[PDB]
Amino acid sequence: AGRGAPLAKVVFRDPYKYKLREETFIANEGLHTGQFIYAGKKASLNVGNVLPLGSVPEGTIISNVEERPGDRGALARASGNYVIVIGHNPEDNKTRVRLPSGAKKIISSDARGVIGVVAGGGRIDKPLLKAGRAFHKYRVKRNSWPKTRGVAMNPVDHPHGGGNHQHIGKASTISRGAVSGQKAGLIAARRTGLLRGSQ
Amino acid sequence: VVDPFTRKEWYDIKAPSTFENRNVGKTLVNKSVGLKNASDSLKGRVVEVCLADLQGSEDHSFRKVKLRVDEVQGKNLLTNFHGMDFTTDKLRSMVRKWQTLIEANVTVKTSDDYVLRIFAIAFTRKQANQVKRTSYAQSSHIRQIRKVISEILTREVQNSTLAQLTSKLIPEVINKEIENATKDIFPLQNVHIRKVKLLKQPKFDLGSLLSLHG
Amino acid sequence: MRAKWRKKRTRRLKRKRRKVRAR
Amino acid sequence: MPKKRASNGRNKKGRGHVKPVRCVNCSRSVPKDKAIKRMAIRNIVEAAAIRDLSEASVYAEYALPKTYNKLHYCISCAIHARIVRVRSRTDRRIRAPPQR
Amino acid sequence: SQVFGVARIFASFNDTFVHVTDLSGRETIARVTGGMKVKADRDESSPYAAMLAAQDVAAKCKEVGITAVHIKIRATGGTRSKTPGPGGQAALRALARSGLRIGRIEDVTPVPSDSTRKKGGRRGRRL
Amino acid sequence: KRTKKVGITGKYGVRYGSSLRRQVKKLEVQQHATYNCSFCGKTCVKRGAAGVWSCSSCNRTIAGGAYTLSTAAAATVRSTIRRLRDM
Amino acid sequence: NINQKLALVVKSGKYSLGYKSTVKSLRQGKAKLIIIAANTPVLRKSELEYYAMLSKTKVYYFQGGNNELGTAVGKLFRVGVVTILDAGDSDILTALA
RNA sequence: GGUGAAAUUCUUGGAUUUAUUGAAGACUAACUACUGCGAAAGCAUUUGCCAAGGACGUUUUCAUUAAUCAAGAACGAAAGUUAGGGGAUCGAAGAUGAUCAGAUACCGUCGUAGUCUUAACCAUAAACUAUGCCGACUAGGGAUCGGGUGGUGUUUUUCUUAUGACCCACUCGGCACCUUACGAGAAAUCAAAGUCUUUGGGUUCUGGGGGGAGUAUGGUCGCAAGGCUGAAACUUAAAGGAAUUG
Ligand SMILES: [Zn+2]
Repeated sequence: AGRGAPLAKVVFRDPYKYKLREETFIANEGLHTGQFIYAGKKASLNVGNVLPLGSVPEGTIISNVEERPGDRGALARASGNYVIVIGHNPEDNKTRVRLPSGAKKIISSDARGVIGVVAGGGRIDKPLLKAGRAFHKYRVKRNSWPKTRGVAMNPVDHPHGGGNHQHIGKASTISRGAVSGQKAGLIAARRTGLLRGSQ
Repeated sequence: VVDPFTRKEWYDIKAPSTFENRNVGKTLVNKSVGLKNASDSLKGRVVEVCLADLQGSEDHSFRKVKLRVDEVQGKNLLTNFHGMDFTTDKLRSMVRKWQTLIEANVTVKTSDDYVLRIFAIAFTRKQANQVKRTSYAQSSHIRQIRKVISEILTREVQNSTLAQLTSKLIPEVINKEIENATKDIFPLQNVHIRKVKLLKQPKFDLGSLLSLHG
Repeated sequence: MRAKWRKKRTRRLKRKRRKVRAR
Repeated sequence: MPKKRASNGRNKKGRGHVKPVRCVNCSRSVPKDKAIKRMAIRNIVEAAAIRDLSEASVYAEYALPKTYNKLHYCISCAIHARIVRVRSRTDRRIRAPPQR
Repeated sequence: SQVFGVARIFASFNDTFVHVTDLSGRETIARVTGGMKVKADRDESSPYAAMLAAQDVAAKCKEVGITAVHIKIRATGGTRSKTPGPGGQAALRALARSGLRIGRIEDVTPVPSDSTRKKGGRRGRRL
Repeated sequence: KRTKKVGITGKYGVRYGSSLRRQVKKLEVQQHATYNCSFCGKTCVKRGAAGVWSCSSCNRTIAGGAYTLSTAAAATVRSTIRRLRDM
Repeated sequence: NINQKLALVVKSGKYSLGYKSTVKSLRQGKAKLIIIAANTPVLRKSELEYYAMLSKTKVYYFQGGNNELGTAVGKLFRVGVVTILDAGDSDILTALA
C-alpha cells in the first residue's frame, strides 16, 4: 500500500536450526510464484539471483544495491529503476557504479545487488485527470497534498505573501547559508529559467 | 629539472617458443619505488612485432604477432602469443578490381579453455584461356566456399592445445588445405587467414608457460 | 511570388477570419 | 537548356535512385555513379630522395610499400584541375580514356 | 648492437608530431612537434618545422641509449582527409641526415570499414 | 459500432480535454485487455493492481509492469543478461 | 523437418493425443514413439520419461509450445503430448526424431 | 585547435599524443562496374527459419478463362506531426568569432529539435527515361547477366574420370550500347519520337495565347501542417521552343 513496487516473499532455511525464515524482497520484472532463487557468491547470473558486485562482469544490470556490506539494501528500490556496473579494481576491492540520476559512485566489491529491473514500470505515464485520483495517492502515504501558493497567503504566514497584487517582490533564488523560515523558493540555484534538452 | 630518463631499468623480451630466434628487443621500466614493484607494470603489456624478425626469411614478412607479457625470471620477462594479424599495406594490394573476394568468420575453443576468433580471406582466380575480363563467382558458389572454409578451421582448432596450433599456422599449412578441398566448387587464389584474435583465457598458470622456454 | 509567402498569406486570411466568423 | 547528354549522371539505368557518397575536398554529398573516381597510388617515401633512407637502413631488399587511396570528387570540384577538362560538342562522345 | 623503438609521425594538416617510444608503446622518449619551434601559427605543418622537430628528437634519444627506430606514419584518418600533409616525408629524411638508423616502414591511417557522418553538410564547404 | 473514435474513454464525457483523453485511452486498453500465458497456454483475463499479474486457470502470479505484462525496457535486459551468461 | 513428417502420419497412420491416452498405450506396450511439447510442466515431463524408459520408447522433445504442436497435427486445439503407434507412409520411427 | 590571414579558443595541478582495454548508439567502406533484383518508393557483413517471385526446360494439365479500366482500394523518399524508448556523430532554430560601407549570409567554435527505432498518422518531390499500357512488322554490329543445347575442343587429375571452371557456335528472356539513316521531326536528336494528307490494330488519362491562379468560394479528407476538387470579374500582344551570327 502506497508503494510503486510489487513485493515478493521468499522462504529460506536456517542452517543452524530446524526452522524457516521469510524475507520480503522487492520483485524484479521477471519473477513468478513457484520459482527458485539463488543468493550468494557462487550463485549463477540469472534474473532474480542475488550476487556480490565482485563476481559480476561489466555492463550488467542490477537493483536493490547495498551502499556498504550488510546494509540490507539502499540504492535503486523504486519502480522501473536499475543500476549499471561500469568498472573494476584489483587493488582496493571497489567497483565503479552509475546511479539512475546520472551521478556515478564507487561502492565496495563485496556489496550485494539483485539482478534485473524493478517491476511495475511505466507508472508515471498515465495522467491522473480528476483531483480525486491524486487524493487517493496521498491518502495512503502522508499529509502533503492540497498545497496553497505562498504568494496568495498573508505576509505573516509566508515571506512571498502580501501586497495589493500577487507578486513575490524579491529574488526567489535563496542562499545555502540561510536559516529556517527564509528558505522558500529555489535553494542554492546555479541556473534558472527553461533548460534546453541536455540535463 | 627532474631528469626521469636516467632513473630507469632495461630488460629482455623472450619468444615462447615455436619461432627459431628466442630473443626480440630491449624494453625499459621505471625503478621500483618504495613498496611499489616494477613487475606490476610489466605483466599485461603487449609487444607487437614482425614475424620475419622471429625467423629470418621475407616470405614471413607479411604479418604481425603480438606477445602478451606474463612473468619476471631474473630480468628475462616471459611472454605468450596474444594475437595474429596481416599488415596494412600487404592486404589492400590483393583487393584488385574485376574480381570477387570471399571471407568467413569462425569462433572456436581448443582443448584448453582458450576462445579464439579467426577469419580467412579468399579471392577468385582468373583461369587460363580467358577472353572474358571479369572473374565473378555466383552467390550460390561463394556460400558453399564459405561453408568449407569454416569446417577446416573448426577441425584443426579444437584439436591442438594452443601452443601446438601456432607451429602449424606459422609455416602456412592451413592455407594449403582450403585450396585443394574447394577447387571442385571454384578454383580460387591466394587464400589467407587474415587475423587470429584471442578473447578469453584460463588461469595464469605461470609454470605451464615455462615448458615452452626450454 | 514563390509559394511559401503567398502561402503564408493564408495564415492572416484564415485565423483572422476565425475571430470574424465565430462572433 | 535542352538535352545535353544521353546518359547524364551515367549508370543509374534499369535501377531506382541509389546511395550517395561524400567528396574528399568539399565534404559534399553526391551519387556514387556521378562521382569521378580516380585511384591514386603513391610511394610511401617521396621520390625526391629516394636512396637516402635505404642507404642508412638495416636489412637487404626492403619492401618499401605503397598507399592505396581511392578518391571521389563532386563534379564542380573536379573542374579545378582534376579528371575533367571541358570538351567540344563531338569530343564529348569519346568514352575511351586518354593515354594507355 | 641495435636497440629498437617506434618513431611515429602524425602527418596531418596544420601540425606534425614526432613521438618516439619503446617497443611495447607505453614508455616515451621525446614529443617535439612542428608547432613548438616555429611560432607564427601558419608555419606549424610546413617543411621548415619538419627539419627542426626531427633534429631535436635525434639529440634526446642518442643521449639515453637508442640507436634505431621503426617508423610508422599516420594521417588525420577516420572520416577526415586520409591524405598525408606537407610535412610528412620531410620528417623521414631529417632522421637519416642526422645519422639515426631506420628499419621497417608503414602507413597506419585508421580507415573506417563503414563509418559515421562527415562535417560540412549535404552541400559541403561552400567557399 | 456506436462511437466514431472515443472508444473506452467516453465514460469521462466532455471533461479533461482531447489530448489527455487519448493519452489515457492508449494505456487503459492494455491494463484491462487480456494476455497470452507462458506456462498454462490459456488466455483470460486478467489483471489485479499495478505490477501484479494474474492467474488464468492454474494459480501462478508474475511480477510485470504497471499497465502491461511485457515491459519493453525489461525485455531488452532479458536478452542482455542472456548474452553475458554465456561466459 | 519434423513438421513435414507429422502431416504424413495423420493421413495413413495411427496416433493418440493427450496425457491419459498416452499412459493407456504405454502400459499395454503399443506406442513406438511419443512427441512431448515444450511448455508442458516438469513434473509431468519427468513422469513420461520414467514411463518411457521402462517399456523402452523414444521421447522426441518438440521444440515449440502446445499451441503450435496442435497446429502441426492438423487440429484446432492445444496438445501436450502425441503418441505414434503405427506410422503408414511416414518415416519418423526410422529417423531419430 | 582552426584558418588563405584569423580568432572567442581548450588547458597544463601534460589537455593534444602513446599503449592496454570497457560501454553506448550509428552506418555496412575497399570488392562496386554503361552489373543484379523489385509494381513503384527502394534494397549491399554471417547464419537460420518463414512464405512468395521472374526467366528457362517440357509428346504434362484445363480449353477462351484474356486486354485496358470511371467508381472504389493497396503500398508510397525526405521533411513534419502525436506518444513512448534511445541519444555516439553531424546538425534547422539559436548562441558565438571574423570579414563587410551594413551581414542577424557564405568561413569557424559549440548547439536544442531532428537523425535510430516501436505503435499510430500524413500522401507529397526535377516521385524525370521530363517519353501511358497490351499487340504486330521493319537493319545491321559485337559485348554482357541468367537458363537451355551441341562440340574425340582446352584444362582440373584422384588414373578414363564425373561434376565443376574455361573456350567455339547456336538459342529464348533482360539491363544497356555502337554505326547508318532509306524513314520521322520545327530542329536538338530518335531503331523508336518509324510503319500519318497514300491520314482508321484495341483502350485509359491530360491539354486548347499569356497573366490573375492552383488564388476566391463551396464541398470533402486530416490532431495540425496541408492535401484532392477548382472559378470569374478584370488586364495584355505577345509569353514561349530549337537553332545561326555577334
Ligand atoms: Zn568536392
